[PDB]
Amino acid sequence: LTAPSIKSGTILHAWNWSFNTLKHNMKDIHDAGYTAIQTSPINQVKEGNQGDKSMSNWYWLYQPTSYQIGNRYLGTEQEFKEMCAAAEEYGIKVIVDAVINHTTFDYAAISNEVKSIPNWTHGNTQIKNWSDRWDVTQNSLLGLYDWNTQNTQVQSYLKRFLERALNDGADGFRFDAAKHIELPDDGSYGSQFWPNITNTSAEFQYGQILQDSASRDAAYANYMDVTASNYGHSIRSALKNRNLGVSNISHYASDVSADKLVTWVESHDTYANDDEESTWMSDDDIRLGWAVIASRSGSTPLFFSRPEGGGNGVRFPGKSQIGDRGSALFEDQAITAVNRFHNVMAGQPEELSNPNGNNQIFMNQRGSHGVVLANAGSSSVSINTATKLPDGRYDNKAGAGSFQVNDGKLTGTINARSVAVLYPD
Ligand SMILES: OC[C@H]1O[C@H](O[C@H]2[C@H](O)[C@@H](O)[C@@H](O[C@H]3[C@H](O)[C@@H](O)[C@@H](O[C@H]4[C@H](O)[C@@H](O)[C@@H](O[C@H]5[C@H](O)[C@@H](O)[C@H](O)O[C@@H]5CO)O[C@@H]4CO)O[C@@H]3CO)O[C@@H]2CO)[C@H](O)[C@@H](O)[C@@H]1O
Ligand SMILES: [Ca+2]
Ligand SMILES: [Ca+2]
Ligand SMILES: [Ca+2]
Repeated sequence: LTAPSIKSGTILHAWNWSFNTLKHNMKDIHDAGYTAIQTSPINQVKEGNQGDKSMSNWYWLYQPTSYQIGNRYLGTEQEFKEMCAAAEEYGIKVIVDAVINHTTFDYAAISNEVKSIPNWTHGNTQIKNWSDRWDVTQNSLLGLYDWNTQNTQVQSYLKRFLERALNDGADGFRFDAAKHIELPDDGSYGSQFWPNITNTSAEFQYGQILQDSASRDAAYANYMDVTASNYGHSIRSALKNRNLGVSNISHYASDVSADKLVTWVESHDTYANDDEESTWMSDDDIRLGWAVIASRSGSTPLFFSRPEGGGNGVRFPGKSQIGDRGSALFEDQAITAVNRFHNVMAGQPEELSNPNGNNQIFMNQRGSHGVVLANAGSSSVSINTATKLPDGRYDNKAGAGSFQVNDGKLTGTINARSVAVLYPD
């Protein structure tokens, strides 16, 4: 229900949830078995399109104007502080999405607070060659003004913001566009930006480093955890073909070890961006996806709270607005069961397989303690596989059903499009 550390638990991405909504849905998030929560950017941003709350305006939260805490979309610093305290009341940790690689693109909106720092930016010359580290780190991403991360004065300014969040109650960070901030060994233009701003009391901290050739996943891993963006793609592909074949969904598609990895089925971008890369999915595809990644060992899964009514190609249904609580899926019986499972199996090794050679059925056996089954198939299946679980009756915790282990053999009917969580007590 609550792991001994942010790293051993499941993180709920409260995408666009205001500080007050969060505060109010704390008992629920605790009940659902999450150890940490990830908020949207908590700082002062360029509140575009006249500050309108339509979900389609979500992107304005990634265009900072000053690094003061509080904004119209999510709320005020006091509210943030109050929410961190409400979280702590149930042992929940708070993770802050820190957009520290850039500010807004609208130069006139940038605060004096920012403009006062001598030589604070690199400019807004759009990145051209993505295979070039110099271009990727030293130039403008989307025309968003690029902070001059080599400037110790900007480092200090940005770091005091992190410090302030931690002191407000926060416990960790998700470094937005962390791939666009050079490392020490990043050639002639490296810097001590990471060793510096990473040196805080933050329990857990990881960066969004979308994978490619100039992303250096294994290098950033030496400072913070990294995002397995490719793996997420493998998962979505699997769910797409309804083929949960272990050969493909077992390699994290990265050269970083899973204990320095943050995983997901989809991110706020794949869903919310105009590409609609993962919007196609439905709650059912997400349940099976979660079962697959949140049953793994060592990797920290991040659950994405989609807009009330989103899915099936529909991004912004217009049933909620920025600040409103997301869909109820975050606390579904099947999701909750896997979170609990994920927590209790901490430390346990894993072994993946496909019962009876059926690639539509995913089985994850954590030691001789638990078993997670995911049937992506459109029909029900009766299984009969070996098991390290003791003999006895096991009721499906993720939903309805019972399985019987007998003479080291698992048997039962996993319902179509269903997840099954199996373990004692
Ligand atoms: O006015 C400038 C700009 O404003 C808007 O742009 C929006 C984006 O549309 C929103 O997506 C958002 O962007 C955020 C993301 O939400 C945030 O998660 C993160 O994502 C970045 C990555 O960090 C960055 O690396 C890059 O990903 C690349 C990979 O690097 C590359 O390997 C792979 O091949 O391709 C991906 C995608 O190109 O880009 C993503 C975002 O797509 O950081 C960004 C920046 O904060 O917010 C911005 C700004 O509000 C308008 O939509 C846009 O048209 C306009 O140019
Ligand atoms: Ca940069
Ligand atoms: Ca805290
Ligand atoms: Ca659509």
